[PDB]
Amino acid sequence: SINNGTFDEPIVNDQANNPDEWFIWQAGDYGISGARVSDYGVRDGYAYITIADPGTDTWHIQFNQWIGLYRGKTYTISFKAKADTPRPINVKILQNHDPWTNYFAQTVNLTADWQTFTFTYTHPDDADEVVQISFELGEGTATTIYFDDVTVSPQ
Ligand SMILES: OC[C@H]1O[C@@H](O[C@@H]2[C@@H](O)[C@H](O[C@@H]3[C@@H](O)[C@H](O[C@@H]4[C@@H](O)[C@H](O[C@@H]5[C@@H](O)[C@H](O[C@@H]6[C@@H](O)[C@H](O)O[C@H](CO)[C@H]6O)O[C@H](CO)[C@H]5O)O[C@H](CO)[C@H]4O)O[C@H](CO)[C@H]3O)O[C@H](CO)[C@H]2O)[C@H](O)[C@@H](O)[C@@H]1O
Ligand SMILES: [Ca+2]
Repeated sequence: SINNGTFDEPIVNDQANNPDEWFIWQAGDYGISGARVSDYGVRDGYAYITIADPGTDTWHIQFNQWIGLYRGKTYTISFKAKADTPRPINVKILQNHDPWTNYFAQTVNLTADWQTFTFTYTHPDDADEVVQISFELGEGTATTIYFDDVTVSPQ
């Protein structure tokens, strides 16, 4: 399941050695675009991520964690989110390697007020057993985005 979904502990950000804890990937680090996060952290029980350059596609900035799920089983995906200026983000369940098949994908419009978003999800019979949750923060307005109470739980 999700580790540090309440944000009582710092964001680890070590994709190479601990991808099962929260990490950020940015396209600017890979010669793909200018996509860059200037600051991130936790305070008062929530996560914040400050975008300096959003890149040119939604996946150019990702806030992700690997998770194990059972084939054929139904889950609930839930999270709280907001942003200093109104804009969209995506939420996905996808493979953690090429070809990055998206098993679940939705877009949500954020405002300056905290709101909650909750979706049912059935893991496909032939999906990989280890996948990742991904919040895609690229393309849209450069601003600060906030998260809290992220869960992926059996129905
Ligand atoms: O070593 C060579 C190379 O390495 C670079 O470094 C590595 C870097 O690539 C890797 O980044 C991961 C990142 O890619 C991943 O983002 C994925 C994103 O790739 C994915 O893109 C999809 C496309 O895959 C899909 O394209 C295909 C299409 O073009 C083709 O014609 O048809 C196919 C159909 O059969 C179709 O699949 O196309 C869509 C466009 O609609 C793209 O969206 O999209 C998903 C989201 O859906 C996104 O997650 O994110 C990972 C983290 O989750 C990144 O890790 O990262 C490694 C280390 O982290 C690097 O090693 C260098 O930059 C280059 O210089 C080198 O040459
Ligand atoms: Ca919290």
